[PDB]
Amino acid sequence: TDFDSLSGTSTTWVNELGSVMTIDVDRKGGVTGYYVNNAPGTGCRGLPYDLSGHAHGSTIAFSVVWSNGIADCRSATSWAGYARKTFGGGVQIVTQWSLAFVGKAGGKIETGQNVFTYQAA
Amino acid sequence: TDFDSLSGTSTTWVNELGSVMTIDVDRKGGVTGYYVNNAPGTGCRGLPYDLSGHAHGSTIAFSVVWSNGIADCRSATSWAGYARKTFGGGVQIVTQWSLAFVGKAGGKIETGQNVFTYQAA
Ligand SMILES: O=C(O)CCCC[C@@H]1SC[C@@H]2NC(=O)N[C@@H]21
Ligand SMILES: O=C(O)CCCC[C@@H]1SC[C@@H]2NC(=O)N[C@@H]21
Repeated sequence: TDFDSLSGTSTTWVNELGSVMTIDVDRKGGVTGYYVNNAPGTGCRGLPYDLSGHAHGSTIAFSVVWSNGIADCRSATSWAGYARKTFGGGVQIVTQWSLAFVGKAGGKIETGQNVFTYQAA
Repeated sequence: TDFDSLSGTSTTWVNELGSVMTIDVDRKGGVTGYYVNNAPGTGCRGLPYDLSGHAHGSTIAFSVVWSNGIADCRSATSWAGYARKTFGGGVQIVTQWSLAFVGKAGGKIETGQNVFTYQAA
């Protein structure tokens, strides 16, 4: 049951920093939906943000720009990951992210691991 | 130092590996176009692959699924990066990338840096 199995479904996922995204995969592989950041010590929290990417086979890549006309953290994030089933029936998306912002001293780029865990209705 | 200044413009970018991308940035700051991989020791080379993400201000994040109806590397790369003016009034995109794939051993993710330089026609 790897990514093809989400052709035309909403699915919600949640990471270890509390951030929650709901992604809409279409038959052609295209990902869209909203990302809600709750990672401590960060901006643009508790508000949904347009994400967009593309899943195929066992891999998904997706991107959030942290601007939505409500709060603008002047920065963008992209995740790349692989779907992985968990002991008991569950599934995760293990990912690496990169985060580009620009401040006073010019541009910076943080990177980290993010493991998203399927949540059911 | 602004992707906002790239609206309804198609623009070509190369990086230190010689990979090339043409990106189209709509009025809404949304991003589309082709990526051509040229990285030695990788798959899926010299063929265009769709890319998509969003640009706002001096930050962009975009994503490529490495399947295009020609060659399937069964992997997905996502970049996030800022715009950085160069001497001579040039513009470059500094970027951090994550490439996720399923190999014999299961599920790996590699990361790394990539600088893309604007090439006018
Ligand atoms: O600081 C900002 O510019 C706002 C966005 C912060 C989001 C980062 S993306 C990496 C990490 N994982 C999350 O879910 N949130 C933080
Ligand atoms: O290896 C694969 O499965 C497909 C090719 C990946 C190309 C990578 S993406 C990261 C780096 N940046 C490039 O311009 N090319 C390589």
